Amino acid sequence: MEIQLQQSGPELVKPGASVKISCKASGYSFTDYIMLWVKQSHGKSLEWIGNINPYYGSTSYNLKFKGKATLTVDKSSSTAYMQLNSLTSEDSAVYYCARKNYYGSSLDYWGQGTTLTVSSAKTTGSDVVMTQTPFSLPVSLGDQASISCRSSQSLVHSNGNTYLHWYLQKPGQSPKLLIYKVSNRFSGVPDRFSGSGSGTDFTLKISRVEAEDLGVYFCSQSTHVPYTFGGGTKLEIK
Ligand SMILES: CO[C@H]1O[C@H](CO)[C@@H](O)[C@H](O)[C@@H]1O
Ligand SMILES: [Mg+2]
Ligand SMILES: [Mg+2]
Ligand SMILES: [Mg+2]
Ligand SMILES: [Mg+2]
Repeated sequence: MEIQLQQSGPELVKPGASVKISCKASGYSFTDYIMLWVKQSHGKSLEWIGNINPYYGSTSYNLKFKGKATLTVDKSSSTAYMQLNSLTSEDSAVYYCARKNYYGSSLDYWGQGTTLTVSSAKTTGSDVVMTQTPFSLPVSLGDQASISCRSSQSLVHSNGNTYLHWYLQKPGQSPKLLIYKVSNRFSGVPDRFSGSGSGTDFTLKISRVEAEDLGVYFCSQSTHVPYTFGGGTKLEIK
């Protein structure tokens, strides 16, 4: 128990059917942290589905998923749920659940993810934009990487803090928090990583790229609602 979010297993369902993915929490006070859900279609970026306050059962969705996904919580068990209705081939993705803290309003803990396959086969406006540049970054190891992230609006908050974070997602893995609030390294994150920038400009730099660092980097803003993610920047070797 060190903060674990264990989601239910793979799903193969029939179109028009419903599924109900689960996220069992442990290692922390379930009721003291907001649970947020994310959708990631193959090769696509992260889509905020919506979040729930396990404490009240209060929710807020991404206009896009409202009426489609239903978030619930079972306090007596520290398990949060997301139900999907009228399933479509388009809902075939990998869904994640993640805890969002308050001090940095970043997603510090993610579940392993739940792959959903919708099929009849029986075996397998005003939202803030985040633009990541470049799309892909080929390097030779020991090389220095420098990724940039730009938002359509300033990300400074009334409190004087800027909620821009960097997540890293290694192949087949769940994304993970690297840097929160522009330049703070998350726990266990090496010093070769270092964020910077202000208002609308932000850059992630990796002085020395290493095999453990390859994967896709996502910046995300949360000083505005909804929460948005950059398209992602893939770091791979030549
Ligand atoms: C939910 O509490 C958070 O509200 C907004 C996001 O909605 C954040 O930017 C702010 O810093 C607070 O930590
Ligand atoms: Mg709503
Ligand atoms: Mg509202
Ligand atoms: Mg503060
Ligand atoms: Mg204030």
